[PDB]
Amino acid sequence: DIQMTQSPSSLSASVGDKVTITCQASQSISSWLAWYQQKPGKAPKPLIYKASSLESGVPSRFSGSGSGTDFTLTISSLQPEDFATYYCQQYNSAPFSFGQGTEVEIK
Amino acid sequence: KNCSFNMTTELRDKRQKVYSLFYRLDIVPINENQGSEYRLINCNTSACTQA
Amino acid sequence: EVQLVESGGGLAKPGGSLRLSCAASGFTFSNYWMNWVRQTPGKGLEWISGINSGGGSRSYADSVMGRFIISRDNSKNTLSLQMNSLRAEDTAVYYCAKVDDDDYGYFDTVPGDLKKYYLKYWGRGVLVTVSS
Ligand SMILES: *[C@@H]1O[C@H](CO)[C@@H](O[C@@H]2O[C@H](CO)[C@@H](O[C@@H]3O[C@H](CO[C@H]4O[C@H](CO[C@H]5O[C@H](CO)[C@@H](O)[C@H](O)[C@@H]5O)[C@@H](O)[C@H](O[C@H]5O[C@H](CO)[C@@H](O)[C@H](O)[C@@H]5O)[C@@H]4O)[C@@H](O)[C@H](O[C@H]4O[C@H](CO)[C@@H](O)[C@H](O)[C@@H]4O[C@H]4O[C@H](CO)[C@@H](O)[C@H](O)[C@@H]4O)[C@@H]3O)[C@H](O)[C@H]2NC(C)=O)[C@H](O)[C@H]1NC(C)=O
Ligand SMILES: *[C@@H]1O[C@H](CO)[C@@H](O[C@@H]2O[C@H](CO)[C@@H](O)[C@H](O)[C@H]2NC(C)=O)[C@H](O)[C@H]1NC(C)=O
Repeated sequence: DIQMTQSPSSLSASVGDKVTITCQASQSISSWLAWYQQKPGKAPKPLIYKASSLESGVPSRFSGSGSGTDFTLTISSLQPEDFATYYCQQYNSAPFSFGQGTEVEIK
Repeated sequence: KNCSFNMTTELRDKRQKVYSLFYRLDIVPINENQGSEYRLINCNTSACTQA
Repeated sequence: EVQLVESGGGLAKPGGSLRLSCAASGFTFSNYWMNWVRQTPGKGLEWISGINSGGGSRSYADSVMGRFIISRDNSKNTLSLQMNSLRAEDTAVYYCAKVDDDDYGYFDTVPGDLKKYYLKYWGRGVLVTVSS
């Protein structure tokens, strides 16, 4: 069935540096794709519900875009409290496949 | 009473779920055992015409 | 605010049976779909089951089709997932999640179908493992 592809697998960062996680899709999904992050020992939380729409409560800093198979996330690491996995999950399909996850941390 | 119920639409092959407030005097229970499953009072005698 | 928690998980044996439970509060449980997902150690997440607001049209993944049975009780405002013939590979922190938008609106046959959803609120997952 439909499966997602997320990259980069892992990368280093700092405070202020802009990192962008992007994930590909085997089949066209238009714009039905949400992004998530999960701290160690905490349950996953939503940040972006649509391919280019922000989630209520999250700071206006976060962003990201894409359509069809391609999609990307926009980060500026203006904070030290965003260092944890960033999952890419698609919907509008029976399995609702998740991404392999990407870890980001300070050098 | 904040009632919810299924309803039809222009597309005969599709339905929709809606909700709306109704006065208690315009609603009567169906079985008097579940609390829910309310019915419009006039439903078992005639179909009212919307003004 | 919305409060969601699940319990019932724990140590079980392969090929046996187990039952998971998930309680909801702070919102109309009878107007929101519920999905079950697992977080196995190391690799990413994975969706395994889903149920509608009415408790029917239960959906499952190919990896748990015929073994895991989902169920909910709108009267008690709780959700459950029966486990049958579980194996060692089925170890994970099963998370209880709720959809974003309610089932109100147009639909084909199931009240909440025809609308797209995403896991917005997540409960405090419970770990389940089995070993000899
Ligand atoms: C708009 O339209 C849509 C579509 O028409 C409407 O959706 C539907 O709305 C109705 C009415 O609300 C819902 O009905 C209710 O469904 C639940 C759940 O039913 C599922 O689970 C049943 C339990 O399964 C057992 O077995 C499995 C393993 O097989 C176990 O895992 C479980 O744990 C259970 O042990 C299952 O029996 C149902 O399927 C079977 O039965 C149906 C007929 O009932 C058959 O068609 C199926 O083929 C199959 O044989 C189904 O899978 C039911 O639990 C509800 O009944 C309970 O509640 C009633 C109200 O109190 C009560 O009268 C019943 O006796 C029964 O009682 C149990 O639950 C009560 C409440 O918790 C307890 O108090 C009581 O003690 C007891 O425990 C009821 O049938 C539909 O599910 C829903 N969706 C669909 C897809 O139809 C929508 O409502 C409409 N909207 C509006 C606003 O009008
Ligand atoms: C239609 O429904 C109404 C409301 O249930 C019925 O009238 C009531 O029936 C109950 C039966 O126990 C009486 O106690 C009430 O006094 C009746 N009236 C009211 C105002 O509630 C009615 O009989 C039903 N059928 C018809 C043909 O009208």
